[PDB]
Amino acid sequence: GASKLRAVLEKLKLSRDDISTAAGMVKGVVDHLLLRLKCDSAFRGVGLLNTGSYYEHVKISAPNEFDVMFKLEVPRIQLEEYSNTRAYYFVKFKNPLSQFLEGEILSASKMLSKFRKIIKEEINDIKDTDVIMKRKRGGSPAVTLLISEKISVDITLALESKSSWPASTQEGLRIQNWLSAKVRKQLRLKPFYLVPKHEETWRLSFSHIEKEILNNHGKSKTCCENKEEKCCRKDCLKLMKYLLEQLKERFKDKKHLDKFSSYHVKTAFFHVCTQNPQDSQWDRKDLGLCFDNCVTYFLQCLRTEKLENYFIPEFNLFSSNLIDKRSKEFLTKQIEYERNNEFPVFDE
Ligand SMILES: CCCc1cc(=O)n2nc(NCc3cc(-c4ccncc4)ccc3Cl)nc2[nH]1
Ligand SMILES: [Zn+2]
Repeated sequence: GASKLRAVLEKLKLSRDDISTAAGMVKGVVDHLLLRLKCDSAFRGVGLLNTGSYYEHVKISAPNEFDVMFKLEVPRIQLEEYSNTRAYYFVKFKNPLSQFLEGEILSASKMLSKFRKIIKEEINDIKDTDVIMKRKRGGSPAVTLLISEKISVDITLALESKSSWPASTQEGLRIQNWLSAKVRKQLRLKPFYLVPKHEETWRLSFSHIEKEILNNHGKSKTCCENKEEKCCRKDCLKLMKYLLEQLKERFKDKKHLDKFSSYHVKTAFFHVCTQNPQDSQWDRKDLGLCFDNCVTYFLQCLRTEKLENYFIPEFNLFSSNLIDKRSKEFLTKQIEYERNNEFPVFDE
């Protein structure tokens, strides 16, 4: 019941000071890397993007894995969609990145190739810390570093565009009944970001918007600022991420749930905030019912084989192109069992 979930949340708090130390280790390495990068002409205007709850730039993703985004101010960007994918684009210009231009197009692989070299150079140069360097399979996390042989950080290069959001997002960010039309208009005036994921295509990124709507998450502007308005939205997201983490830990050898990530969990959770816009639907005292709402919607997404991207609704995260049908059935079976029996996975 709800007291079992509160105990899970209390136990997760116990690792708060360990996560803070690990994040501080990441911050020191990133800040060193930021210094060098600003010496290269192509990356002269690089800075850290405000995406996480540690300082402002280190984003927790899993127990000992962090995410960091370097933003690059790039003006006069023109986008051309790569064939009805809605998510992927070529980058044009109507400048420092001239070396990576092939025709009128900006090569993500050439820009990404130099980025890696500089970081790989500077990782070796100064070692008052044990820092190594991996290449994760997908190029969306551009570089992965391993600090003290425990902490891993994904570093992502992103182009910053101050232009109006692409037309594929016109029907996304469906927050009007929850956070208001005024807030939706404000958010869409902010920049958007382009990260090199696979041709030489770029994918849109809204990491800065996720942080904003997580930390300013109520219908009431004073949600969670006083004892009378304590909701459980953040705790429900934490429990959902931890549920997936704990289930994945049971299949270390086979990696049966390898295709599922906290990105999927977060997407479903923000759809549930859309569906349940009132702060009274997230009363802290209703933790058990609210968590059930989140789990039940996730199950529905698994069974209908459909999880819409929060910003580009025509992009289905759960299409069989991306996640095998049998993988979705397997996770459906695991979660359905956990829900029907009060989440034994959380038992001590
Ligand atoms: C606030 C809700 C969660 C969220 C945060 C965020 O920063 N973003 N950024 C986009 N961009 C659009 C997009 C992203 C991905 C993706 C695939 C894999 N890892 C990352 C992103 C795949 C397809 C598409 Cl269309 N969506 C989101 N959702
Ligand atoms: Zn709140």
